[PDB]
Amino acid sequence: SALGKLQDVVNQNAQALNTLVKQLSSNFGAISSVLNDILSRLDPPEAEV
Amino acid sequence: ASVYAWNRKRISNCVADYSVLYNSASFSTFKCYGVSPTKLNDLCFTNVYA
Amino acid sequence: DSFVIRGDEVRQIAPGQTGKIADYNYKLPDDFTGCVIAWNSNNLDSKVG
Repeated sequence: SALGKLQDVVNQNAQALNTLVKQLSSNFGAISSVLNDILSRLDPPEAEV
Repeated sequence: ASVYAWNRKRISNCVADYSVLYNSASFSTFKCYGVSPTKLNDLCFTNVYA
Repeated sequence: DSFVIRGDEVRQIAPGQTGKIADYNYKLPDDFTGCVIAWNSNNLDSKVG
């Protein structure tokens, strides 16, 4: 635990990046979290929503 | 069958063409909700029940 | 833009619609600004024969 400060900075940056990556798997109330699925399933009027 | 005893037929292991449904004018109501009617021919499915 | 259609096909003359005449006869854009007028003309566009 001697080098705890640098490891903390690295961990916080990597964890922020991982959280940002994981946020792509949320659909936020949409039918799917994948854009390709929505585009290949719906017409533009509802796919737009 | 009647509405209280609606018949559920499982669709599986077939190649389905939805053009014969969309292009026919006999259907008074042809509404798809979670999917576009014209995109059905480009999709692969299971758990299909009528 | 004037034309004659059936009584049940009036719902297809609207933005973001799907139908038979909505595809092969008369199509409106998704961002359509403007609006439609419809009325019954059974006394003028109908014949017994």
